[PDB]
Amino acid sequence: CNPNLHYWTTQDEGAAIGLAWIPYFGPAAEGIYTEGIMHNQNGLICGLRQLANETTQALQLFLRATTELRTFSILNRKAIDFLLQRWGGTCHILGPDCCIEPHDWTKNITDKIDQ
Amino acid sequence: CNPNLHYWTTQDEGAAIGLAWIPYFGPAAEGIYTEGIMHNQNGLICGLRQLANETTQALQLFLRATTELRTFSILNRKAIDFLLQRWGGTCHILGPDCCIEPHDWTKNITDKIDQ
Amino acid sequence: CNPNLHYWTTQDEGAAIGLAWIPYFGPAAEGIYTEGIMHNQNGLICGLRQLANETTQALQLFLRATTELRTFSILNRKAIDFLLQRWGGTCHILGPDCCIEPHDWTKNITDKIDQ
Amino acid sequence: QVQLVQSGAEVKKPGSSVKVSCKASGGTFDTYAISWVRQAPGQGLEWMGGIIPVLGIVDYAQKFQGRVTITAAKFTNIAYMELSSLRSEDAAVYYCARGLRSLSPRGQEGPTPAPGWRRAQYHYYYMDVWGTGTLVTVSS
Amino acid sequence: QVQLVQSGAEVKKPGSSVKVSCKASGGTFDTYAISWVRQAPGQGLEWMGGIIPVLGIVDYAQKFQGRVTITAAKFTNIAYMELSSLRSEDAAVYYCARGLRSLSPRGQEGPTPAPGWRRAQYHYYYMDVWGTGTLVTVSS
Amino acid sequence: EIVMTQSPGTLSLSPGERATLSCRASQSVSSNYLAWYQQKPGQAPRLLIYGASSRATGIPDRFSGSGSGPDFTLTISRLEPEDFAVYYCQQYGSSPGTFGGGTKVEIK
Amino acid sequence: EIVMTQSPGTLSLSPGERATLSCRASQSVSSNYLAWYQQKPGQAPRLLIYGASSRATGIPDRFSGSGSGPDFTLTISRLEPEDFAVYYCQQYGSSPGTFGGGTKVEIK
Amino acid sequence: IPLGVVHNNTLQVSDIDKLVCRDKLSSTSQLKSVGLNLEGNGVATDVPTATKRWGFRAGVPPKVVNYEAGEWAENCYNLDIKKADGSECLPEAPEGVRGFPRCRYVHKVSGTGPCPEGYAFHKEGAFFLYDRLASTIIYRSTTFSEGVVAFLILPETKKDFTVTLNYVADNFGTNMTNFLFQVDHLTYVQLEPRFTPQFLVQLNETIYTNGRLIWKVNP
Amino acid sequence: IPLGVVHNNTLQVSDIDKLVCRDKLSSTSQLKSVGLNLEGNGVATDVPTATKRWGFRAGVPPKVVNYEAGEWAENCYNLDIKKADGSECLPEAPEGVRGFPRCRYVHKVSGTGPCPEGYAFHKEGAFFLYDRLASTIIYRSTTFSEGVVAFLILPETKKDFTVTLNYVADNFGTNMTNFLFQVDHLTYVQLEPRFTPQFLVQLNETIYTNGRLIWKVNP
Amino acid sequence: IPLGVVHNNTLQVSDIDKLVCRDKLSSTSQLKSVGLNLEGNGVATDVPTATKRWGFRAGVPPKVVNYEAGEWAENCYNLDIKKADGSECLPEAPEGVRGFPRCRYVHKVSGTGPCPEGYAFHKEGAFFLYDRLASTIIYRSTTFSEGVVAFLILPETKKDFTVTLNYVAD
Ligand SMILES: *[C@@H]1O[C@H](CO)[C@@H](O[C@@H]2O[C@H](CO)[C@@H](O[C@@H]3O[C@H](CO[C@H]4O[C@H](CO)[C@@H](O)[C@H](O)[C@@H]4O)[C@@H](O)[C@H](O[C@H]4O[C@H](CO)[C@@H](O)[C@H](O)[C@@H]4O)[C@@H]3O)[C@H](O)[C@H]2NC(C)=O)[C@H](O)[C@H]1NC(C)=O
Ligand SMILES: *[C@@H]1O[C@H](CO)[C@@H](O[C@@H]2O[C@H](CO)[C@@H](O[C@@H]3O[C@H](CO[C@H]4O[C@H](CO)[C@@H](O)[C@H](O)[C@@H]4O)[C@@H](O)[C@H](O[C@H]4O[C@H](CO)[C@@H](O)[C@H](O)[C@@H]4O)[C@@H]3O)[C@H](O)[C@H]2NC(C)=O)[C@H](O)[C@H]1NC(C)=O
Ligand SMILES: *[C@@H]1O[C@H](CO)[C@@H](O[C@@H]2O[C@H](CO)[C@@H](O[C@@H]3O[C@H](CO[C@H]4O[C@H](CO)[C@@H](O)[C@H](O)[C@@H]4O)[C@@H](O)[C@H](O[C@H]4O[C@H](CO)[C@@H](O)[C@H](O)[C@@H]4O)[C@@H]3O)[C@H](O)[C@H]2NC(C)=O)[C@H](O)[C@H]1NC(C)=O
Ligand SMILES: *[C@@H]1O[C@H](CO)[C@@H](O[C@@H]2O[C@H](CO)[C@@H](O)[C@H](O)[C@H]2NC(C)=O)[C@H](O)[C@H]1NC(C)=O
Ligand SMILES: *[C@@H]1O[C@H](CO)[C@@H](O[C@@H]2O[C@H](CO)[C@@H](O)[C@H](O)[C@H]2NC(C)=O)[C@H](O)[C@H]1NC(C)=O
Ligand SMILES: *[C@@H]1O[C@H](CO)[C@@H](O)[C@H](O)[C@H]1NC(C)=O
Ligand SMILES: *[C@@H]1O[C@H](CO)[C@@H](O)[C@H](O)[C@H]1NC(C)=O
Repeated sequence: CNPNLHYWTTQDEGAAIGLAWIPYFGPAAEGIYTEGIMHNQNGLICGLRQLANETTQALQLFLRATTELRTFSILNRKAIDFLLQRWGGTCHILGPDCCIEPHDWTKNITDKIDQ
Repeated sequence: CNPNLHYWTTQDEGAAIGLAWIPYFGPAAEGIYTEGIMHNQNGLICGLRQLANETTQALQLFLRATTELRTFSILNRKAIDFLLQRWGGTCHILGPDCCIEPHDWTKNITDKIDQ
Repeated sequence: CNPNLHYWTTQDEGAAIGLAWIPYFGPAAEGIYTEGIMHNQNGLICGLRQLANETTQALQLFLRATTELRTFSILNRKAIDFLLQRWGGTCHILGPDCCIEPHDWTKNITDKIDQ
Repeated sequence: QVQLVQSGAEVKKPGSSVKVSCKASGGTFDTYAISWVRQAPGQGLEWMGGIIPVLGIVDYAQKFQGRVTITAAKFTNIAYMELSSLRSEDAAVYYCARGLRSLSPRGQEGPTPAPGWRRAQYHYYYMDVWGTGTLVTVSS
Repeated sequence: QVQLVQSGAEVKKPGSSVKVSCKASGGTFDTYAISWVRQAPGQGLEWMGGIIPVLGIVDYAQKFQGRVTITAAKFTNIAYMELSSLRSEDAAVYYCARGLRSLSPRGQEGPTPAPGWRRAQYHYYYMDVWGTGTLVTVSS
Repeated sequence: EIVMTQSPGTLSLSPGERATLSCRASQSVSSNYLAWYQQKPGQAPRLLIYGASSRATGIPDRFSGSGSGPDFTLTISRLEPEDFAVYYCQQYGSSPGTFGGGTKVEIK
Repeated sequence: EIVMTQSPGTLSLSPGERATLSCRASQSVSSNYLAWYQQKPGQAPRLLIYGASSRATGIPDRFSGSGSGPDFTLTISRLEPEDFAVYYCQQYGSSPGTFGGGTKVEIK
Repeated sequence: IPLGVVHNNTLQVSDIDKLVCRDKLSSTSQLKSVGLNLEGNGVATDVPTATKRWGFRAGVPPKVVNYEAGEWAENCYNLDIKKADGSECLPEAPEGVRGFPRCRYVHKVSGTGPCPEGYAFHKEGAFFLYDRLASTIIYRSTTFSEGVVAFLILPETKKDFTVTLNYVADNFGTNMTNFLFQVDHLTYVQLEPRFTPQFLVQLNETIYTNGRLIWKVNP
Repeated sequence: IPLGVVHNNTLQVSDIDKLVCRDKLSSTSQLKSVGLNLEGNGVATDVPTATKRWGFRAGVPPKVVNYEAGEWAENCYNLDIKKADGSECLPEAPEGVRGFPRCRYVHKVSGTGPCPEGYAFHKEGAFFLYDRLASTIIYRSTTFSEGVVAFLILPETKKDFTVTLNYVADNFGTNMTNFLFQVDHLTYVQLEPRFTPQFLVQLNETIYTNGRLIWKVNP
Repeated sequence: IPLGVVHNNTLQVSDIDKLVCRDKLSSTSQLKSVGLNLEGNGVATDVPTATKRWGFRAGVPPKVVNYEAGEWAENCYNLDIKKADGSECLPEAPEGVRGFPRCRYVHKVSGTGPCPEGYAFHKEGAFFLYDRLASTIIYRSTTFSEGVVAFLILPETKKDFTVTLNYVAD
């Protein structure tokens, strides 16, 4: 695989723009992306290529199951499943399922027990 | 009402597909659904129809209230409301509403009390 | 500025409609809004206009940065950030990080001590 | 105002097939029954079946069974009769008229069915709009 | 290059109304001021009001008040002068011309204000493109 | 089809004279749906009466029909030169409807 | 309307001859916006000068105007057969603009 | 929108204002929009009735919702409704809209009428259920069932929760409307509302056998 | 993108990375998008200004967001703008877009000019507010107000939170735009920037009463 | 749909049913949809290969997902293909579609053929990567890279994250 990555991304940086925010005062085409070159530290990029190929199968199986044509809500949906997975109903405080950190409640619980 | 339900759903399963995930290498339109027949166990089939009729009035009232032509967003929006209802970004441990299960937390608290 | 506000909103109530809920049995477009007039309580009216103008820059930078023409899901996305900000799948309580109030839990620690 | 118009006069040979035409000219024939007559010299108006371009049923007159086709293209403004096995007795001035300006199933009456056998139904109404005539001259 | 084309010569009777047409011919008349003249024999060019197809207003000449309609269809390439109540004095060669090919404020001139009363304003510029002419012969 | 006849078959009348035309069907006409129409030789026909007595659109008061069952008439008041046409009847109350052979109105 | 005259009204010239034409308005012309144009019989007129002296598009150096107020001239050098035209003036410095009666240039 | 929840094999309805902590939604995979047909309520599904259930109104923005699952239809409709002059009455199905493929019988209807300006729509507000889409609008030549929709939270369990008829319309509901059932251009059945799709097929076989322009049932 | 929050009728603004444990959001019904007009901000609202504050650029994609609530407009625009040869200047509004119905006056403007290629956008980025929709582009023959959009969280409380003026344009801003206000197709008045929608109505009624091609106010 | 997660420059893949109490998602700004090219995986990017990767089938609804970031493409393709009878073969790009913004070479191809009914598509299921849009379909005159789409979670860190060829089809 190729360990030398030339990548580009969206210029989605928030406080990057002064008055050029206006729709027709900015490039609005090619000058709205940032880019750079990075080495494939730890083989991460090659790992992502494999992920992306496996993801494509999962993704098209998903897409074929819907009527939406152009989506993006799919990533927000992943955020939703993240939140639901983690807290879909009740919180089991000592359960591995809530991912609540009650352990340092010991400091405040012990202070109360000791009185 | 009709207690005999002949139903269908989407073949939205993942691990059902080998290489046929490629959308141009299978039916990709008519042959992508499941079917079956079920009895009105516990009155569910006719009960759902009544829910659906009640939902229909509510929904068209909610649809006239928007601008989006195609709602795809309802499942995600409601998942968001479900978490917000249970936890609207605020929590009272002693409130019956935070949906907290401290039953074994109690055991860890009393284990500390007894030291 | 104009300290006063003449506003309208959508008739997005629940069972406010009888049989006219059917979109083809009522205005379904112009007569489906409510209105009223309010004073500049606490400086709110001109304050909101400034917020909306600051929001407009943030929003159009976002829009320039996306591909979706009708991003109507933006406010649900905002609800997701509310939830992630408040609880990014991990819940810490000693810091005001998950916004859980354990403070009156003191009474339940006391009751456990006394059982 | 719609003016129904026939084609002009023509001379035909016996045994020929004459395509008798009417143009709506200020309307179309779409869903109306266009009824036809044969004004043979010295005669009254002998009736032929109504044509409905956008048909369900179109009729055929009993005296013209096997002789006159009643037909038009859907949503057209030209209506036709096809007169086969033409005879000198068919020399006539032909006319078209709108005889029920809506062939809904209301205009469908006839003899009743028998158990095991059915009679078809058709009923035309007032020929309120009449066109010009065409003289078909027939030799023998 | 646009070359305006006027219709050819015609003979008209007194009392008639002559609608004189000119084609833009390599352009259109859309928002342009198309001025007209009447070159009666022995005379110079008698001026007539400018036509804007896509008009706000159009102008008129004083000698033709109640006599000439100044008009063209929106976004067209044909401009017209309607010369009513034709008299032998109207026997002339008429021409169309482009001058101020954009009616705008430089093209809005007229008598000064008289508070309580109002004046319309219109003006045309140097005529660079002249079309062919039409001789209208007027009987008497 | 249906058999229909007309009578007297000839009417010798003066312009301005009132006269009555008769038509007879072999069968009663449901809803009294008999039409009257007229044409002079060389002309296309025009509907005068529908429904036994009712006047067709654009038809003057001079034309007034009547009748019931199989028996129908048309009375023409003040007959004008333009009305010395051959009058024909057609049954619309049944199916197939039918035309009569015509009654000739001519100037005396 | 606005009155305008022209003079001498006739110029009998030899081809190649230099000559001056004159126009007079009853009123001063704003911004010296007087036009000169010419036509031979049978031809549409063509703008020669605009703005009192400026040459119109496609106009040769032989045509040069001048003047101020109501008083304007046109000088034609090396007069060619094509220039034995009737010259006319028009005022664009007022409204409605107006035309003169023409000055005829003819071959001697 | 109330949310039905299936719990212990029972369908319960959770009013949104009521909090049920025992309901666990671990994933959006548990959230399903269901299309249900107006058959399961015991009402008539024939053509004359369906026509009575349809009408037109302008000034209404169009609306579509999606769905994931639903009921099978005994009967659907496929409409290509024209004006007397041949122009369209119905809107074209927009990209992504497909006819519903799960009908034992489809009442394909064409013919002509005045089609007052507006969208053809359902009189009781039933949704037209299209393939995985539902709307309040009828689209050209697109199959749909009439129905209602519901939204449920399902439990984390492994439950998994043709014949074309052709009719000729008459003015689409202008007080007096009659339909013909068409077999061929020479072969028709007068349509009487008390007869089923099966009846029409059986009568079609009878007429077919006996030489085949429009005939009555004669009971 | 900041979110306003209303607490005891006082605006607070919650930043994306600032955690506010007092912001209680039980459901998305508390989340609103609000359109406000560029009127209460103290700016000029006439036709010449509207032209000056607009401009064009090609190669800039369209962008749309929606809203549920907003301000009433004193001054809306409805533009049907053409090129000198009759070609359309403005783009067609996409399906579902309706002109904004909440205007006391609508500055309906037509006329011609060069219309530089591109879409018409606001100079400082104000949104064109259509019925319940905000976008960066001006669309043809569609009514809109001009403004800004806020997002906010409401507390759970029960507060519930025409005249057409026809004008003709002159070249759409090519160092002058002499607008005339149309009284009739044969009567036009020079538009002066200090003549408000109300004065224009008075001028129309007065000259009509008095018999009316161009006139000036002569105040 | 799995989610990649970046952990101090190490990858782990989070399954839907895999619970990690260590993974904090403070904002949706940490989520990305990334378009990766079929280049760094060592496959052929030449002309006959790209053609072999493409084919036609009807009866498939079209699908699009967006993306926010992606890889630089050395080899993009741009097709403007007509039918043997001279009419258009490929579908028009839908509103919002522009070609891939970052290509070193664009293998623009025109020409004609029988155009089997259907959409031109990738044999392997790869996506046609357009400007911040990925689809399963080739569109007229529009540049795309060939690739795949990953979804992932990034850490809260400040890492940021032409030549035209002209070919003819036969
Ligand atoms: C959810 O569930 C409810 C029931 O709980 C359904 O509501 C009623 O359903 C009944 C049918 O079971 C409807 O009754 C029928 O309505 C037809 C339509 O009429 C419309 O138009 C007239 C004006 O012409 C209006 O006055 C009327 O309100 C409607 O808008 C009538 O044509 C029917 O009459 C004919 O059939 C009956 C036999 O069924 C004969 O007895 C009659 O003589 C006649 O021949 C009949 O009245 C009723 O209208 C529905 N609504 C109400 C408020 O009661 C909902 O429809 C269901 N939800 C959905 C989406 O379907
Ligand atoms: C959000 O709120 C902010 C304020 O906090 C607004 O920003 C400023 O608003 C003021 C008006 O209140 C603007 O001032 C005016 O800008 C005009 C435009 O200038 C640009 O465009 C012209 C034409 O192409 C160029 O020549 C020029 O160089 C600039 O590029 C000027 O034309 C105005 O001057 C005229 O009017 C004033 C009276 O208002 C007279 O005194 C002058 O002599 C002259 O006749 C004036 O300068 C200011 O530009 C805005 N921006 C900034 C950075 O300050 C936002 O507009 C508002 N946003 C929204 C969406 O509502
Ligand atoms: C994700 O990653 C996986 C690998 O882990 C890729 O999966 C497969 O990869 C192999 C190797 O590249 C592909 O195999 C090649 O297919 C070509 C196409 O053949 C088609 O036509 C023939 C008929 O002529 C059919 O029998 C066949 O099924 C196909 O429909 C062949 O031409 C190739 O042959 C050449 O290379 C091989 C070595 O690989 C030599 O042995 C041969 O002699 C010859 O030189 C080869 O067989 C395979 O097709 C891929 N699977 C799929 C489903 O396409 C995924 O492609 C990748 N996914 C993404 C999106 O990137
Ligand atoms: C009416 O019955 C006939 C006879 O079965 C049907 O015609 C046949 O349809 C099948 C397909 O389902 C064809 O394979 C046969 O060749 C057809 N036979 C013929 C025309 O003789 C007909 O489709 C039925 N009905 C209607 C309502 O159209
Ligand atoms: C200008 O004045 C005319 C004349 O009154 C107004 O036009 C009338 O509008 C009413 C409706 O409000 C109609 O019923 C009349 O028939 C119209 N009259 C004519 C002659 O058209 C016109 O609306 C006014 N325009 C303004 C104030 O912009
Ligand atoms: C239907 O009947 C009513 C009377 O009950 C009548 O007013 C209406 O015009 C009729 N409509 C049609 C289309 O015949
Ligand atoms: C506007 O005026 C400037 C000089 O200030 C000039 O350069 C420009 O060309 C003019 N624009 C138009 C459209 O007339």
